[PDB]
Amino acid sequence: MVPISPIETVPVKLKPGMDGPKVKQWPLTEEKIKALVEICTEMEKEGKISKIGPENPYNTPVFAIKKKDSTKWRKLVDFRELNKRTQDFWEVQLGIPHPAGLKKKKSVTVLDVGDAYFSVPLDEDFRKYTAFTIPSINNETPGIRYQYNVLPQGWKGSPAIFQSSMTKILEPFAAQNPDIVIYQYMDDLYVGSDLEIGQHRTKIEELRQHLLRWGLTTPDKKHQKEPPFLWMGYELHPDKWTVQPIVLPEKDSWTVNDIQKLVGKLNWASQIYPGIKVRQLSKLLRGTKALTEVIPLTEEAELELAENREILKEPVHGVYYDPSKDLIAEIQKQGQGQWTYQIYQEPFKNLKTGKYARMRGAHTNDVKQLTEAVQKITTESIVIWGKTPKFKLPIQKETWETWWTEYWQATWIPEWEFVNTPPLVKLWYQLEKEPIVGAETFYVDGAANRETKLGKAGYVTNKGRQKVVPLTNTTNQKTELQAIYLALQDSGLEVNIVTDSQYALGIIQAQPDKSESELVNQIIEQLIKKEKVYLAWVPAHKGIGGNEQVDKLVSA
Amino acid sequence: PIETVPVKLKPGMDGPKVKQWPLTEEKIKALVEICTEMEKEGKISKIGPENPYNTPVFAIKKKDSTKWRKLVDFRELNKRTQDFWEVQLGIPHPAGLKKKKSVTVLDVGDAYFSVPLDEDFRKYTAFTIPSINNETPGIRYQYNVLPQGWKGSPAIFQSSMTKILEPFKKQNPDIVIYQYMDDLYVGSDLEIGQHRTKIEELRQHLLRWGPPFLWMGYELHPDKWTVQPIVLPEKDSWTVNDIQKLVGKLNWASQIYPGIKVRQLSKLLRGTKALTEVIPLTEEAELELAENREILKEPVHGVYYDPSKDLIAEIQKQGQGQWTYQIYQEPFKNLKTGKYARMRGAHTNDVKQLTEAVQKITTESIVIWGKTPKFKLPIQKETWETWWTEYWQATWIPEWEFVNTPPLVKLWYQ
Ligand SMILES: Cc1cc(/C=C/C#N)cc(C)c1Oc1nc(NC2CCN(Cc3ccc(S(C)(=O)=O)cc3)CC2)nc2ncccc12
Ligand SMILES: [Mg+2]
Repeated sequence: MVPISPIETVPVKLKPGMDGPKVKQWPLTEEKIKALVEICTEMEKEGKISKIGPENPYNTPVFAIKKKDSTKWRKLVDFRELNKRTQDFWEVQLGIPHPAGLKKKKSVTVLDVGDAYFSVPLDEDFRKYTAFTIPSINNETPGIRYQYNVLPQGWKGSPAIFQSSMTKILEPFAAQNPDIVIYQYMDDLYVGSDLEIGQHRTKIEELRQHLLRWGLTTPDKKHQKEPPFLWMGYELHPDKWTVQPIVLPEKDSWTVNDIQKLVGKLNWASQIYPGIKVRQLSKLLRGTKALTEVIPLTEEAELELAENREILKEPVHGVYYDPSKDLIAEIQKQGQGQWTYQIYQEPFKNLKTGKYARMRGAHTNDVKQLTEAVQKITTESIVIWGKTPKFKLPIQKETWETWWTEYWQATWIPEWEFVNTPPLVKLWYQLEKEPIVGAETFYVDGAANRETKLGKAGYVTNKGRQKVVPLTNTTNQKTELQAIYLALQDSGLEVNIVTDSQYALGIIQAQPDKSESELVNQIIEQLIKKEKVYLAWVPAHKGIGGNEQVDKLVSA
Repeated sequence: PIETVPVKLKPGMDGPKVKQWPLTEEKIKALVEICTEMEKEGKISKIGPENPYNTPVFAIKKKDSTKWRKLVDFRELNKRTQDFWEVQLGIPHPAGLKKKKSVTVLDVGDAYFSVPLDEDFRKYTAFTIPSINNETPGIRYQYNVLPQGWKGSPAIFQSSMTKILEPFKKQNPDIVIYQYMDDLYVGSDLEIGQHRTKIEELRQHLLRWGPPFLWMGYELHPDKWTVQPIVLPEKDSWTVNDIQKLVGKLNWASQIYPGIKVRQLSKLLRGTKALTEVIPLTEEAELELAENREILKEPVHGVYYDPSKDLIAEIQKQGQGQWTYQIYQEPFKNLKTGKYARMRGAHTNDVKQLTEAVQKITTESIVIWGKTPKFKLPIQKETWETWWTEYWQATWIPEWEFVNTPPLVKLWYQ
């Protein structure tokens, strides 16, 4: 007998106040009972479970289920009640590595550790809560009562405790063998190195030797599956990675779950297939939640989808990360609030790709969106590589400098350089900081009757130019914008505009270059055509003449 | 120190469960070194998956120093930790501090590590050193001793600290000492020369009576802190535009000050005049201007600090590296206003300047009232939240919200 170290127990509690499960065992057929008795007798011999007396008052139902070609029965202990009552754990497997962060390894071997799983003991004070009962034949004897000694499959804590237990066991081996990497995914351990095949298998042997100190028998994962590993939706090849094949179904009638799966696939594909777009397809499913409703395709979705198919025609792959090389991120504007990017170390060999879509909102501009794309990539790059990439942006250095020095908010973009890749991001208008000498001054105003929805918008100028337009189905705020719009329409290339509209100022000072309000869009289009616009604000109802004059003209 | 102090969360409140945000490789490496030593010294221990709580952690370089410092973001645990009256119904915040001619700030947080933490509360101080790209399990730890940044640490340590200070205090009856979180504020009216020596006299005391960053001093002169009253221009020729801006600013001021009038000034804007036309002021408009100017000199009336209410700090980017700010509890009742320029290190970095402005304003707030304000930051949340930790140099962290629509009022503190 070679002494083995015990695996340290994780202490476990139920959620505060709650007691353990007490769920009735269902009746079972004579055949299922016999099956369960044999299964449980075996597991009992293996130490997995123990027979208990009648004093334990907890219970969890057990079931017997058959499989198709394996004419075996299998047991299922339904721990759903127990899981509802079990404390929360730290789930160390939340984050999945992204393949583009991984480092190329000359050699990787796989080890089955599912057998080591049953060496992890369950906290003795908790075992009582795992009791279950095999009903007896013809219910003429007391049911056989058992509780777990090991982490039960299907129990809330088993993944976290099993993974924590292995990690602690592995820690000294990893720390003292820095030339290898070890990764656990479910019942398998992956060990990679850049050692030659001979020196690699000795590290494997040494690791087996280390595991045997806790009595863990670990042979090679039987039926060694040739590369690539199929893992978390990816293909991990030795020198490249990609998403598992993406095939977009040919359809005549597209329903709302057809497109959720389609945008899911496209989103998943976009981490490596450059230029994927999903705005038009995503737009088609705003409010519906009946997963069977068929939606007609906008011709802009058919165009977008067909574009996606062209991108998906050939498989593409990403390279793994080399920490000795630089990290570079390149962004292109695609239109309609859509942005796409590539991250690479040497040109034409992407580590990964991705996309960004504009936030919901009434007014927006390209610079803000580019800035948001940059922050998204920055953060994703911190996650994957622990550092910020250098950016290549389709915005001239002077555009950016003008934007951020005049923008009312603090803003910042990390180290970057211009790349001349149209369409370029630009400022479409720049308001004046001072009134323009010799430009006509327009005093604008608008007003609407909240009941009738009838309004008026217009202006008066220092040259005696005047206009009032009657409007139907409008609001104070819309008439205030309409008045500014009229002044832009009716003035020369340079104009001073005086308004009392805090609403219109709030919008225009936000510097949008596009809007969901068509009137705001018309205003932007006028601003682009001007040479100089100075927009001045004054408070309403203060006897500011010109303002006062047109206020009366529009108030009916 | 062997005896623990019983501490509990507020009723019906679990411990914090805050996600660790992603960290750069260099900050991760710094934390691994720091926590390895802390672990050797007993300050923290590894924890198991049966602990589900988490508080974010990161690393900073304090002002003008080489070594990384661990900084735990205990804002969530602080608000969940019971209110404290450790041995006393409360310390009066010293109104004397803001009047001293010089205040030096000491990082005394290392002293907390000599007091053990209540064994039942330790679980709630759990934190995670993340790995890059989730490649290895995060390193999980909890505190065994009073942690830096935690609200309870100065509270529990306050008995032990009053005694260390006692010989120094009864020696210097006119030296004002205030403790806020991990900081010690030490104010004297004497001039420079004596200060660094007296502060070092205070430093030695803690070494004799007991540190990585204890050697440093942050020097402040609150007696020279300048307020920003509201100013009206003085001009010999007023354009229509000038008068319009003036009437706007005065109409905004009339919400703060009684008896501002703009009738006579508005009367000059009669007709529909070109913006650049010079309007001579009538004497009755000049009188009105003079009266308003007089009103604006005096303080705002009915302005009182209410310790039950939050302090609110608004900040405006004015361009060219200038920032204005106002601290208040009720709108239009400013308790303090200010302006900053020439934020060193950041002439081409908005967010770095904003981060330093936030730290200077918080420092002013601790000194004047003994607490931190809730900020209204002129920045998009995603920009701020990506970058501020790169420029953070204080051992506390205030709360903040974001302003997305441009205030008209930036104009009237220019
Ligand atoms: C070791 C490991 C395996 C998996 C598998 C999942 C499944 N199912 C997943 C991860 C995350 C993982 O952990 C880490 N992986 C890596 N790099 C990867 C890069 C891709 N290759 C693919 C490959 C190469 C060679 C062969 S071969 C011998 O020719 O047959 C066959 C396949 C494996 C190693 N670097 C790491 N660095 C630091 C820490 C951990 C790292
Ligand atoms: Mg009006």
